[PDB]
Amino acid sequence: MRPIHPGEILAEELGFLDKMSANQLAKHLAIPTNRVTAILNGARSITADTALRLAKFFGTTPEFWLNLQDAYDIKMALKKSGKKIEKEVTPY
Amino acid sequence: RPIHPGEILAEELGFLDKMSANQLAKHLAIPTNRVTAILNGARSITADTALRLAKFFGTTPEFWLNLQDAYDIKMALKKSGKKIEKEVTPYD
Amino acid sequence: RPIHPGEILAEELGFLDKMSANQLAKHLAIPTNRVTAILNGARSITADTALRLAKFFGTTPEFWLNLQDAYDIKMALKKSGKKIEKEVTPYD
Amino acid sequence: MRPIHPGEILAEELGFLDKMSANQLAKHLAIPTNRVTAILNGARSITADTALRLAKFFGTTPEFWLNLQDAYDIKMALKKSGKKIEKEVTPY
Repeated sequence: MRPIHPGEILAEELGFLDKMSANQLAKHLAIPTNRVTAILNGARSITADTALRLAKFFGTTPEFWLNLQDAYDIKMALKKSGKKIEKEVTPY
Repeated sequence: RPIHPGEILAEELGFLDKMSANQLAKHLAIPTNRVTAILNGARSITADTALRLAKFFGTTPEFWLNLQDAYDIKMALKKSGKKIEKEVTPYD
Repeated sequence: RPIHPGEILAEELGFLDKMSANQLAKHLAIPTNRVTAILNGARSITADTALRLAKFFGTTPEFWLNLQDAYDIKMALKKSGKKIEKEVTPYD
Repeated sequence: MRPIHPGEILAEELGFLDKMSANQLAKHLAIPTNRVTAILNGARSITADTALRLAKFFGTTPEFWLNLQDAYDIKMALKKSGKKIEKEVTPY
């Protein structure tokens, strides 16, 4: 399957919560609206700090959010270098 | 206890006829400086690195990224844990 | 720094929807008491356990036994390191 | 390949070193002759303490000797429970 940026999933969640805006979330998380918008647009990653804030707000684990980022990063890395890694890296 | 993934990598390397960072860097096809930085816990493991470690050590890429996440979370908690607990309003 | 393999196992478990020792014990088909002891660093990982972890986590069994060995070596050095250095004559 | 008990390899090494006896090695390592004999006969395992002593005497790493034990343990575990583990353990 295609890479799913965490911002995609975050957007879906916001929508379910009475169509919560980027500004609303930013205030709830106490972070710049720019940071939320960037994540929603897939222009920035979820850091550990953001994961902790999201976890506290949504009542999830921070691991959940970082694993979403990992999944996306892995798929992006596979698209960019997957084949080259198969040819380069010695299977021990 | 915050364990950097580089610490685990170092332990595993010790069982491969005491493999050096330079030798591992060759197997993974990445700069020696990147491997050394990771071993010293001065640099994080990216998805690209995780994929190469997975191929080399016969693991999943998630196994390594998970260790990085766990470390990142503990460092973030140490730095901003109390701040986040105070600033963030649980949606509930 | 002596890292018990149970510490690494615990970190990895945190990313599987916060899996409990009992749940993992079911997946590995071993007693919960054995998993708990390992997590608490009160019991060593045997080859049998290493094989089940390898299957479950998608790693090699050596990956886990290596971590156990590294821990065992450091504990042995702490306990008898100076004694061994004094008592043992290098063949050379 | 069949399981190779470390004692088998130890025996071969002793033979090369002017047909060194169990007693001779035991004195060199400062351990009971019984312990050496038991290892040679495949009746006892190489512990971390023994690995450290062997490493100092033969000029190897302790990891080398423990990895020999691991290899043997894994193959023995596969013979005893390999099939059952394949049927029991959930591949995650």
